[PDB]
Amino acid sequence: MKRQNVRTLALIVCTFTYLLVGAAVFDALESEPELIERQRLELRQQELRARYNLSQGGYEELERVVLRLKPHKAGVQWRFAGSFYFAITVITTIGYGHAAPSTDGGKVFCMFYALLGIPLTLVMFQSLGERINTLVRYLLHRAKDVSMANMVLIGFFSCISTLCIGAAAFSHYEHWTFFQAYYYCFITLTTIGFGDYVALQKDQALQTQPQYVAFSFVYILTGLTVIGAFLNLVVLRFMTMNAE
Amino acid sequence: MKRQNVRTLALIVCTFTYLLVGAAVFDALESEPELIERQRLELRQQELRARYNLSQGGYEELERVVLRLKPHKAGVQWRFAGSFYFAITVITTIGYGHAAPSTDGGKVFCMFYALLGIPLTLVMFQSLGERINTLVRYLLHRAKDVSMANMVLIGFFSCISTLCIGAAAFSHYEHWTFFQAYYYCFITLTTIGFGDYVALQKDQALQTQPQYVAFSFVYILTGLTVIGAFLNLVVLRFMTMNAE
Ligand SMILES: CC(C)CCC[C@@H](C)[C@H]1CC[C@H]2[C@@H]3CC=C4C[C@@H](OC(=O)CCC(=O)O)CC[C@]4(C)[C@H]3CC[C@]12C
Ligand SMILES: CC(C)CCC[C@@H](C)[C@H]1CC[C@H]2[C@@H]3CC=C4C[C@@H](OC(=O)CCC(=O)O)CC[C@]4(C)[C@H]3CC[C@]12C
Ligand SMILES: CC(C)CCC[C@@H](C)[C@H]1CC[C@H]2[C@@H]3CC=C4C[C@@H](OC(=O)CCC(=O)O)CC[C@]4(C)[C@H]3CC[C@]12C
Ligand SMILES: CC(C)CCC[C@@H](C)[C@H]1CC[C@H]2[C@@H]3CC=C4C[C@@H](OC(=O)CCC(=O)O)CC[C@]4(C)[C@H]3CC[C@]12C
Ligand SMILES: [K+]
Ligand SMILES: [K+]
Ligand SMILES: [K+]
Repeated sequence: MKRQNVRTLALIVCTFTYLLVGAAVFDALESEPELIERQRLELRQQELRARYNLSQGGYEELERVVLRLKPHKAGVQWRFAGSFYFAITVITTIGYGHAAPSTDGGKVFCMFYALLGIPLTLVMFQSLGERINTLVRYLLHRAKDVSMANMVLIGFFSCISTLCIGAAAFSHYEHWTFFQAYYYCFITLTTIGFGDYVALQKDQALQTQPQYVAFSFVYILTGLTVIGAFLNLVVLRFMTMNAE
Repeated sequence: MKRQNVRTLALIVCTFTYLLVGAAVFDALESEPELIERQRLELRQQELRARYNLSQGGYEELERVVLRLKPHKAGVQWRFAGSFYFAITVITTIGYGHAAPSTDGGKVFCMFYALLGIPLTLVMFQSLGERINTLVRYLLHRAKDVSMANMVLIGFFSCISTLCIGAAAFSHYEHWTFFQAYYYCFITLTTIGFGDYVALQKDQALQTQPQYVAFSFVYILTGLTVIGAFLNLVVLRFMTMNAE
């Protein structure tokens, strides 16, 4: 049929238009502040290097050392709590990359672990999302017909709710501002996970605050379920339509 | 029906067993080398600090400067080529996070850009994956019936092929070893994207090698399509089954 091919080319051309707009806007927003801050740091580098009479080779070596110690500033991060947090970020595909396997054996196992883990996790969050959509239909009917205008509204406000209570929690535990914590929540639950903000890294929380570690694992696995129950409603309505 | 609830609880219990096994294996693999390397770097820190008679406060300030210059070692990364690469890593949800929005305005726009972009990209890769699955069915029939034992085999070897030719390309352009380039390919195309290995960062490639930038964008968007056409075959067979 022609319809599927027209829809495919409409989606490809739309996606490349969306990328060219995104690239233009991010460049217009960020490429000047980047140059300003780079000039400022290139100045402060020479200021401190002169202030401590540091040889260029010595600065190069100190840079290499600091850039290798950058992750170990988190304290120990490979331990059972932190290995569970890593496994979460692998199979959910968040992948912050603050912890990443250092040995070749850890890399090979990480590859097989993701290989079997990601399908299984997609099938879990699909099944559980469809269960909670059915529950929402049932309870909304008991409160009365039900229509997409109600289901999508309840899904949308359930997402906005889980973002707000995530930002409220993390801006209290991590002392980020509310906007920073809300950004971290959004970037985690879409599974983008840049890793510029990462929870559990301060104050040895991975071995010191089991209640907060538990909260963060439950929040990640719950918010991903609510987002999955929203994509299950709003996107799988359209994606499988080629099979029609 | 009971079946959907039994399947949901079987998937939840399976996922938590899979996490507890993953956490145990990663801890057993990595938590000793971490402590060894941390001891080695804590030694080398004091060695160089003494070798350059560096005050502890001066070391703290040099550490702060180096840790802020760490990304700007990539040269300019917010420019049109690098903003297109960023937009790719946002809407595909790879999110390496080597570039991440520095201003609050770039963060707000990044949030709305992901919000509209990720559904659209899932629907694109679904539609295009189902088209190439239909093409594989058609051509395999022309080469003759067709069965899942053939379709899944061809999908699997198409994935292994795109990983091998990705590793072969990147281990040549980036001078990573083959295993490192294969790891980077696998971690990109599953969209985990830790960001410990990232392409295009060396030698100002973003403004110096348009042919290699083009290759990398085409490889990312093609390999994601082939992986999408594989999940479309092997997982959407099972995920929607709750709707049965
Ligand atoms: C998560 C919330 C906040 C946003 C959700 C957005 C998506 C549900 C939208 C964004 C872009 C939309 C797509 C944009 C373009 C098209 C092509 C359109 O097909 C045609 O125009 C051709 C039809 C034919 O030839 O038969 C079908 C709907 C579809 C897939 C849309 C389906 C719904 C999408 C994925
Ligand atoms: C969503 C429903 C159906 C289940 C919810 C289960 C959670 C309440 C469980 C699942 C995994 C558990 C975690 C698994 C491992 C750990 C590590 C454990 O030890 C440490 O954090 C100290 C460091 C170390 O032990 O090496 C503390 C409890 C904690 C966070 C657990 C807290 C409770 C969690 C989050
Ligand atoms: C990408 C390649 C290399 C690996 C693909 C793996 C998946 C296709 C597998 C991994 C785990 C599997 C799931 C493991 C357990 C179950 C529960 C099973 O349901 C029951 O056991 C209960 C049935 C009922 O109560 O009716 C249905 C299949 C399912 C979803 C499986 C579907 C197929 C999955 C997702
Ligand atoms: C998959 C099929 C259907 C379409 C394939 C399209 C590609 C061949 C296009 C899409 C976007 C293009 C890129 C968009 C932007 C740029 C930046 C441009 O400029 C630079 O890299 C220099 C830096 C600067 O311009 O600021 C060089 C070409 C390049 C990599 C383009 C190369 C060709 C690309 C990858
Ligand atoms: K990611
Ligand atoms: K990352
Ligand atoms: K992802």
